[PDB]
This record gives sequence, C-alpha cells and structure tokens, in this order.
Amino acid sequence: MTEYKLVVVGAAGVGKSALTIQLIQNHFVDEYDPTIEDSYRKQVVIDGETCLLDILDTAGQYMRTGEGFLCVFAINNTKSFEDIHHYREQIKRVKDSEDVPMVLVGNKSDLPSRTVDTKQAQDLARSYGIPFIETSAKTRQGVDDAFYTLVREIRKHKEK
Ligand SMILES: Nc1nc2c(ncn2[C@@H]2O[C@H](COP(=O)(O)OP(=O)(O)O)[C@@H](O)[C@H]2O)c(=O)[nH]1
Ligand SMILES: [Mg+2]
Repeated sequence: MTEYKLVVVGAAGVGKSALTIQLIQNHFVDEYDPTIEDSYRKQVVIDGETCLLDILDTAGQYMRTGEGFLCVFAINNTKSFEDIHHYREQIKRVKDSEDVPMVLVGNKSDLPSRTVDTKQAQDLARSYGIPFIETSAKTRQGVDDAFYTLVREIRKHKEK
C-alpha cells in the first residue's frame, strides 16, 4: 500500500474533526474536543490502489511534509470562509509554491442557515485553481469525495 499525507485546516468549529471522524468511523460527533490535534490512519482502495491515508486534523512536520490540504470552511460561517485566504497563504509560504494539492471544502451543507453560496465558494476555488466540494459530516454527503479528490490532486501533482 501507498502512503498519502493529508492535512485538514480551517477555522475553529468548521467540522475538521467531524469530517475526519466521519471518514474513519462512519459516524457523526456533536462534541469533539476543539483542542485535540492528532493524526489518523485509514486504509482504503482509491481507483484500485490500496492507500494509507495519514491525516492530521489540526486544532490551531505535517505542514512541511503534508502532501495535500483540505481547506475547510462551514457554509453557515462567513468568517470561516473569509479565513480561507490565510490558511492558503500559510500553506503557500510553507511549500514556497502556488501549486499545492488542495481542495476547498464547504461543510455543514445539511444546515439551513446558509451564509456562503456555492457561487462564492466556486469563485474562490477557481481563483486558486482547486476543486470545491460541499460536505456534511453529519449526513456524510461529500466526505469520501473531498478526501478522494484530495488524493487524486496529489497524484496529479506528482508520481506516487
Ligand atoms: N449540522 C452539522 N454540524 C456539524 C457538521 N460538522 C461539524 N458540526 C458541528 O460543529 C461543531 C464543531 O465541529 P468540530 O468541527 O469537528 O470542529 P473543528 O474540528 O474545530 O473544525 C460540532 O458541534 C459538530 O457536531 C456538519 O456537517 N453538520
Ligand atoms: Mg476539532
């Protein structure tokens, strides 16, 4: 199997842990300690390649060595969306590159209180040249898609 090192970043409270816990446990957590920053492993077949996803769920070596970044905001949190820029500047600085495998994730899609429309998120991901994927860690909508798509963005950038 092949290792892929993934890093989930974004403002406090957006769903990094919930996304990460969904992917691995297939369940939704209401209350995950917002300070717990830790690495999780998951073995999964993605397009016939057995993959070991090594995932840092940041709380706020992986930044330097992480091969791909899920930049998460919550769609019912405008501030978190506006914050994306800073998470991106951080990763560009660390990698000394504008071409970092990256997906922009708009989480909490299940929630009715939408303050960031898909067109805004699409405008942002287009400026950056990255995919935008909408998720809900609660229903699991898009969660596999965000993580797989990040894997695929990593393969697009380098041989794995
Ligand atoms: N309804 C809903 N609540 C969510 C979702 N993701 C996270 N939450 C809630 O938002 C709070 C913060 O989640 P935790 O994100 O994982 O925050 P982070 O790890 O600091 O980004 C918790 O109460 C979660 O249950 C989601 O997709 N839908
Ligand atoms: Mg957390």
